[PDB]
Amino acid sequence: MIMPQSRLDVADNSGAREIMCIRVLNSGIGGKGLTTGGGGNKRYAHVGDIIVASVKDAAPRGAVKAGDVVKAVVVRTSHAIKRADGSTIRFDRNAAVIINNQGEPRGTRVFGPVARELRDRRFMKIVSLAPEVL
Amino acid sequence: MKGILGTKIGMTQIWKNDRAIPVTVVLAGPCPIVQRKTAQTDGYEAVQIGYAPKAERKVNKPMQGHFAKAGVAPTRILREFRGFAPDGDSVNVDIFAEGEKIDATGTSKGKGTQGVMKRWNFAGGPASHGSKKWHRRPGSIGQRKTPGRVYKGKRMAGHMGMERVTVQNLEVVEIRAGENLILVKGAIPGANGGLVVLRSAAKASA
Amino acid sequence: QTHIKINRGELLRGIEQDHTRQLPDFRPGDTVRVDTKVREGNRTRSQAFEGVVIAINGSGSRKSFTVRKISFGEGVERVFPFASPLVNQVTIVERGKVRRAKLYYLRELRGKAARIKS
Amino acid sequence: KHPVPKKKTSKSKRDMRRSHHALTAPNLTECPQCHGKKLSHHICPNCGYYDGRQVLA
Amino acid sequence: MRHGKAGRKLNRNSSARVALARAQATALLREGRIQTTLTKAKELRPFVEQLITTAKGGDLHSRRLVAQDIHDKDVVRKVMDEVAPKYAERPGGYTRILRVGTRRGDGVTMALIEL
RNA sequence: GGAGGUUUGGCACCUCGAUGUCGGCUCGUCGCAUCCUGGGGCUGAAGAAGGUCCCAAGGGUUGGGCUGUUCGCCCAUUAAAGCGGCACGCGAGCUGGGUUCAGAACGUCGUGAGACAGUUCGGUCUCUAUCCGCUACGGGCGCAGGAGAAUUGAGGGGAGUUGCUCCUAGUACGAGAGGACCGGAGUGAACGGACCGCUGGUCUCCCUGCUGUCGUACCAACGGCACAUGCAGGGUAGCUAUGUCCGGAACGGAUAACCGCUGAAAGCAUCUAAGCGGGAAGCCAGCCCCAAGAUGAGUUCUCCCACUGAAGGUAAGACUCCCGGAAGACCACCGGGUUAAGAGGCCAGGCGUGCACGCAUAGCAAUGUGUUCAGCGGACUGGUGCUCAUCAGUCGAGGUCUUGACCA
RNA sequence: GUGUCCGAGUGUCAAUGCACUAAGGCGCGCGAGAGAACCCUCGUUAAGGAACUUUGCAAUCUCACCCCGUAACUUCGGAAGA
RNA sequence: CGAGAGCUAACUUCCGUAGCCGAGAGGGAAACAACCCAGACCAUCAGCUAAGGUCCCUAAAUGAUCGCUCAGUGGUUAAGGA
Ligand SMILES: CC[C@H]1OC(=O)/C=C/[C@H](C)[C@@H](O[C@@H]2O[C@H](C)C[C@H](N(C)C)[C@H]2O)[C@@H](C)C[C@@H](C)C(=O)/C=C/C=C/[C@@H]1CO[C@@H]1O[C@H](C)[C@@H](O)[C@@H](OC)[C@H]1OC
Ligand SMILES: [Mg+2]
Ligand SMILES: [Mg+2]
Ligand SMILES: [Mg+2]
Ligand SMILES: [Mg+2]
Ligand SMILES: [Mg+2]
Ligand SMILES: [Mg+2]
Ligand SMILES: [Mg+2]
Ligand SMILES: [Mg+2]
Ligand SMILES: [Mg+2]
Ligand SMILES: [Mg+2]
Ligand SMILES: [Mg+2]
Ligand SMILES: [Mg+2]
Ligand SMILES: [Mg+2]
Ligand SMILES: [Mg+2]
Ligand SMILES: [Mg+2]
Ligand SMILES: [Mg+2]
Ligand SMILES: [Mg+2]
Ligand SMILES: [Mg+2]
Ligand SMILES: [Mg+2]
Ligand SMILES: [Mg+2]
Ligand SMILES: [Mg+2]
Ligand SMILES: [Mg+2]
Ligand SMILES: [Mg+2]
Ligand SMILES: [Mg+2]
Ligand SMILES: [Mg+2]
Ligand SMILES: [Mg+2]
Ligand SMILES: [Mg+2]
Ligand SMILES: [Mg+2]
Ligand SMILES: [Mg+2]
Ligand SMILES: [Mg+2]
Ligand SMILES: [Mg+2]
Ligand SMILES: [Mg+2]
Ligand SMILES: [Mg+2]
Ligand SMILES: [Mg+2]
Ligand SMILES: [Mg+2]
Ligand SMILES: [Mg+2]
Ligand SMILES: [Mg+2]
Ligand SMILES: [Mg+2]
Ligand SMILES: [Mg+2]
Ligand SMILES: [Mg+2]
Ligand SMILES: [Mg+2]
Ligand SMILES: [Mg+2]
Ligand SMILES: [Mg+2]
Ligand SMILES: [Mg+2]
Ligand SMILES: [Mg+2]
Ligand SMILES: [Mg+2]
Ligand SMILES: [Mg+2]
Ligand SMILES: [Mg+2]
Ligand SMILES: [Mg+2]
Ligand SMILES: [Mg+2]
Ligand SMILES: [Mg+2]
Ligand SMILES: [Mg+2]
Ligand SMILES: [Mg+2]
Ligand SMILES: [Mg+2]
Ligand SMILES: [Mg+2]
Ligand SMILES: [Mg+2]
Ligand SMILES: [Mg+2]
Ligand SMILES: [Mg+2]
Ligand SMILES: [Mg+2]
Ligand SMILES: [Mg+2]
Ligand SMILES: [Mg+2]
Ligand SMILES: [Mg+2]
Ligand SMILES: [Mg+2]
Ligand SMILES: [Mg+2]
Ligand SMILES: [Mg+2]
Ligand SMILES: [Mg+2]
Ligand SMILES: [Mg+2]
Ligand SMILES: [Mg+2]
Ligand SMILES: [Mg+2]
Ligand SMILES: [Mg+2]
Ligand SMILES: [Mg+2]
Ligand SMILES: [Mg+2]
Ligand SMILES: [Mg+2]
Ligand SMILES: [Mg+2]
Ligand SMILES: [Mg+2]
Ligand SMILES: [Mg+2]
Ligand SMILES: [Mg+2]
Ligand SMILES: [Mg+2]
Ligand SMILES: [Mg+2]
Repeated sequence: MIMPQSRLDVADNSGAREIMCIRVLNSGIGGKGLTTGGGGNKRYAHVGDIIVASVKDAAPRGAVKAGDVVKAVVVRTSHAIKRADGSTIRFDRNAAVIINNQGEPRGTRVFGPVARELRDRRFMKIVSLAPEVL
Repeated sequence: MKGILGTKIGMTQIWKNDRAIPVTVVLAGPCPIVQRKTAQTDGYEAVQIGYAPKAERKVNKPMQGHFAKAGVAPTRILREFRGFAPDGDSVNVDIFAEGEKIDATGTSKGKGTQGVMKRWNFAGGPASHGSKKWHRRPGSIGQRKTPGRVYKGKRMAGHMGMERVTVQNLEVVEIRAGENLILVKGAIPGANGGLVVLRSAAKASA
Repeated sequence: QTHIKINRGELLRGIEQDHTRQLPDFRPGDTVRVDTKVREGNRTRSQAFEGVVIAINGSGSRKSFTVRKISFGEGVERVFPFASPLVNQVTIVERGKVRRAKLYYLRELRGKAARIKS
Repeated sequence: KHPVPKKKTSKSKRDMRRSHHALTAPNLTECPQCHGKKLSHHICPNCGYYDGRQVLA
Repeated sequence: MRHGKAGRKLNRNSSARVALARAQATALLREGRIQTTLTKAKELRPFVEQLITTAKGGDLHSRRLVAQDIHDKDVVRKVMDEVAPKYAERPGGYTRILRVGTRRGDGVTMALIEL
């Protein structure tokens, strides 16, 4: 569960380290890139939901510097996620990974395992770069 | 229309194919056909049938004679199903087939006298930023002088519980025929072991 | 509330037992679940969780165990029902000495020296 | 704050309020093994028998 | 609500609930009968029956399991060597209540508890 | 030219033996001059996105930074971030930031005491609800006999939102880029009900570990106090969300703007003047819940009958009391009450804890191993007559009359 | 509220502190049930972490002793338990 | 009714004038100090009338005759249109 003010850790090498969320969305991956809408009142990003955020600390030398507005997608809840079989997964630390408005990541490689729900939301590009799913 | 009575037993895990699902086990045991109400002799069409036999020593005489018209053992519960005209006795197998939607009606669990934050999802009010309605309290209750009224219908502390509740489009997961059990997808209301009734969907949506 | 004379317990257990499988007795040492996952489109795939077993919960169909790994730097944990069809097989790797049934302290430790005894 | 009642309450409405304070006479019943009366599911105060003699006195 | 919980506070805290149970145990074991309020007697019966069945094991473990609740040694010997072997034949149900009726001061309905 | 009364006002009518005032918070409900959604007309409407007007109030209308703010600005989203009323709704509901009591300081005015609706720090918001009104829960009585149980629904409520994607179909349209109506399939969001199998919360003495100090003679082993659990570590049943399942709907009817059929008054034309058909998230019905104190008191099935002198023993049948209950403040409801598994206990199983005491051994010892998947035990599932539901008591029908029909 | 004097022990760097307790003294002159809403003093809390709000107000968090290490600035003492 | 002041606003304010109210009961105007009728000495289970009325509430013609409006106009305005 992501909410505004919840800092998350970037899952890529785009060159920010920490991004405080500022909105949950409700759009997926469409054929015109990312979708719009879904209703604008949802209040919890779970794994595989897009979420605007302000970058808080970044790396010196970086595509993304500090303070910039960026749409991340989330790959690592501390909260549990539960499959259609009854598995549960949880990760010690929350983590997200920045993107551009087509769903393509903005870093070279994703860093640490991503949830498999990303595969359910046709986020193919992110999950290609990821050392493990689950 | 078609329906039967039974008792909620408990909840469980289940695997249809590989998808784990929560089912609820009702026991819909055989029901005698006590009284066949027809509009030509009762003004409306219905059937009344029984569940959970009662020891004949515990019956009143009038109820022994009510059942005794029908050749039926005393049963602690009788109920009526509108538009329903079976034959013999209402076994649960014959009434249901696996996967069909069935409304599930039972009596909600009585939680007694409940506040507004619990009963109506009220907001609460700060738990530290000054008050002494720290939680719980409904706040204001009306306008002012014009309508001096507080609206009829107004939501308030009260008996949150014990309501009859219907729950729509539950899915028959499985039918054990010779046990008179019946699995239903997801939850039904009640304390365990309360009466409940299973019926055809009130709205057969496409 | 109807008042049948009924064993609620054996009634449940009779339908909860078709859906109960048993596997290798343990609790708290390290383990490898060889699971299927098929979310890969239509084709099927294996995948391997190996971590400490930190808890045992449930019975019959509802029984489920909790295993904890560190994969690529980040800690991971997971709850498998013993009954789950997407859990093909489970093998131990080594028995652990442990004074206690839960091992939630492993969450706070996350070092090499925060191991399980042999 | 400080609610108070408005108009003094009348004799009649007061009595309708007290309409429920009627006391309920105990269902007394005489001891089979003695003279006197005894409360049901208790020992006879006078004799002390609940079936033999149960209390001392 | 208590839609399944079990017990009673007796208008007191945890340690008080506890000493009261332990000490009325000690008394009705010391003395075979006592008279006390009807509530508190219904309270006492399952406690003290559990305890006599603890003492029905014979063993040093059973006597130490009783010694923890009954810290006057002489009652521990009574319940252990005198009373539990007596109830040897009894499948549970080592106590009864009859109700003596109502007290004057507070208008409580007191009762007797014996074995 | 009108309308509405939400603004700044005017006026001074009730209120100075008191009508608490701005903002927030909490609850809401209403209007419609309609922010979204639905149905339309015209369009400088190809398509798509629009403009603007008409009908439409069922529901819905986001979260943050700035300031006491309302407002406004901005962030980032949205189907949309509607406008007002209800003492600028709501302090016997809450705050107390603003402003408006005493302190003090600054600027400005005054020779001075002092001052400005200029500023700045600070500054007591009163346990007990009679009535009406509102949510719950009983008692009495009524319903032309006395009773157990099932019911019809007069008539009352709740619910009512929508986005996105896909198919149709890259078709109609379009030079092209773009790109549909209608119909069909799916998937979320927020909200609601229920539920506790799952994921977790908590479970104040169910199990364990820890310290100090007392105490059980001492050692061992335990208890007490360290909170009203000493602290920590887990935690079953219950209760619960962030957790699960369900929902909004379709079909129907009459309708608003609108669109038409037949068609005159005027041998044309015209949806109307007689007549008829089509048309909305709205009205009625349809879904779920209440309900015959619907004194208009309803129906059906069954039982006891016709007793003795308004009364009294009584039948059918309730209650009192006892024991309890996923029922509850009390009441009430549900179960059992000896032709009895109602609860307790006891036994077996479940689940929680995690290897008890003691003894053996290892080792200077701290401690380690075995016996020991041990020991212990709240609420869980069943059995079992070991304990309590003993004895009893109390109440409870003889059914008015008139008219009409059917029977000897 | 009320001036002066004496005020033991165990442990804890120390102490008249804190916890348990000797002596001594007392359970505070309505009780008993029950385990609704609400209210007061409290314990734990998923995920998030100040989003709350006039203001982080309140409640956390920090906690004693020992060793190491500590800035801008300075009136050379200090800031410093940084 | 006649003026001023006001916006040819006000249950506004200030004068002239008549009447009512103050000090006034009774019938009408659903209700209503001011409007319309009518100034209560007392008593009656008597009669004619005023204003206002005559379908039922609710006393009294579902009165009569020539029309007018098919809008519930009646039972809330205007410029303007038909
Ligand atoms: C009840 C709590 C206090 O409440 C108060 O202080 C409450 C006072 C109320 C609110 C006041 O009334 C208000 O006055 C406004 C100017 C107008 C307002 N409305 C109506 C427009 C009106 O409500 C006060 C002045 C009214 C009366 C009741 C009064 O003078 C009260 C005096 C005493 C009141 C109370 C006295 O409190 C005192 O405070 C000390 C700190 C206490 O230790 C104790 O002193 C012995 C206590 O008693 C004097
Ligand atoms: Mg910038
Ligand atoms: Mg709150
Ligand atoms: Mg008020
Ligand atoms: Mg009004
Ligand atoms: Mg009124
Ligand atoms: Mg924990
Ligand atoms: Mg007050
Ligand atoms: Mg008390
Ligand atoms: Mg035992
Ligand atoms: Mg007054
Ligand atoms: Mg007043
Ligand atoms: Mg309109
Ligand atoms: Mg539109
Ligand atoms: Mg278009
Ligand atoms: Mg609205
Ligand atoms: Mg409003
Ligand atoms: Mg105003
Ligand atoms: Mg106001
Ligand atoms: Mg203030
Ligand atoms: Mg000067
Ligand atoms: Mg300030
Ligand atoms: Mg108070
Ligand atoms: Mg008080
Ligand atoms: Mg009648
Ligand atoms: Mg109806
Ligand atoms: Mg009514
Ligand atoms: Mg469509
Ligand atoms: Mg709910
Ligand atoms: Mg649990
Ligand atoms: Mg010792
Ligand atoms: Mg010990
Ligand atoms: Mg002590
Ligand atoms: Mg002490
Ligand atoms: Mg604990
Ligand atoms: Mg329709
Ligand atoms: Mg028409
Ligand atoms: Mg039609
Ligand atoms: Mg709809
Ligand atoms: Mg009689
Ligand atoms: Mg009862
Ligand atoms: Mg009974
Ligand atoms: Mg007996
Ligand atoms: Mg039983
Ligand atoms: Mg040992
Ligand atoms: Mg317990
Ligand atoms: Mg049992
Ligand atoms: Mg038997
Ligand atoms: Mg000294
Ligand atoms: Mg000392
Ligand atoms: Mg010392
Ligand atoms: Mg001290
Ligand atoms: Mg003294
Ligand atoms: Mg005392
Ligand atoms: Mg507290
Ligand atoms: Mg928390
Ligand atoms: Mg943090
Ligand atoms: Mg805020
Ligand atoms: Mg602050
Ligand atoms: Mg301040
Ligand atoms: Mg503070
Ligand atoms: Mg320097
Ligand atoms: Mg220095
Ligand atoms: Mg320091
Ligand atoms: Mg003028
Ligand atoms: Mg005037
Ligand atoms: Mg004047
Ligand atoms: Mg005068
Ligand atoms: Mg006069
Ligand atoms: Mg007059
Ligand atoms: Mg009038
Ligand atoms: Mg009149
Ligand atoms: Mg007057
Ligand atoms: Mg007058
Ligand atoms: Mg007037
Ligand atoms: Mg006139
Ligand atoms: Mg006349
Ligand atoms: Mg006349
Ligand atoms: Mg008349
Ligand atoms: Mg005109």
